[PDB]
Amino acid sequence: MLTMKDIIRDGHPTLRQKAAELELPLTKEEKETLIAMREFLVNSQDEEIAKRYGLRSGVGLAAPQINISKRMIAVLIPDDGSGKSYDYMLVNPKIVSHSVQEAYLPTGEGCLSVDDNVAGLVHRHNRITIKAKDIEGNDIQLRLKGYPAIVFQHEIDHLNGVMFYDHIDKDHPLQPHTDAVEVLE
Ligand SMILES: CC(C)(C)[C@H](NC(=O)Nc1cc(F)cc(F)c1)C(=O)N(CC(=O)NO)CC1CCCC1
Ligand SMILES: [Zn+2]
Repeated sequence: MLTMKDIIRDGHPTLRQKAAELELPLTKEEKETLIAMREFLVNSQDEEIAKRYGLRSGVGLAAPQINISKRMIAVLIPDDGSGKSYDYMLVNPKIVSHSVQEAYLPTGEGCLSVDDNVAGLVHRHNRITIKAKDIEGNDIQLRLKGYPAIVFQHEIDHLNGVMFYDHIDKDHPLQPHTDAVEVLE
């Protein structure tokens, strides 16, 4: 069972490396890791389990965050009230196209690997198309917009050694870009 102790902290060199492509099929150990990454997210969203093991409520996790430099991610976003929810374990995900229009969370972002809040807007693409493999090596193509697009971009960034605060404007951290969509949390 993964917990907060498995999550490495900002400053750990693995978080700044470029994660390696997975060869398909995955090994059993790689499947188990990816399943446990999702299970961490499932556990973190269960009120009682999260309380018992001191878990922060997570919507995404990238393998580098548990010190595994491999291009795998898990995303678990519960129903936003519209019936849309996102439960994906992705292997070698890649943004193949995106909107020019940007989007941002109004209060900025945070990260399982970052202890202290960092104020400032993180502009990402409002719309993205991702190609990836699933855990069994089958093909997945996702068309994403708004909040889930932001989450997936955040996770893919981890695979390239990019941290959310890298995107914050030092002088004008709270100024939205022209025509950027404010995305409701
Ligand atoms: C850093 C943390 C606060 C744990 C964040 N969770 C989060 O925002 N959860 C959340 C918010 C809600 F409004 C309702 C709800 F059910 C859960 C998160 O998991 N991540 C994932 C991460 O660390 N990926 O590497 C950070 C998010 C900030 C923007 C996208 C991902
Ligand atoms: Zn993160």
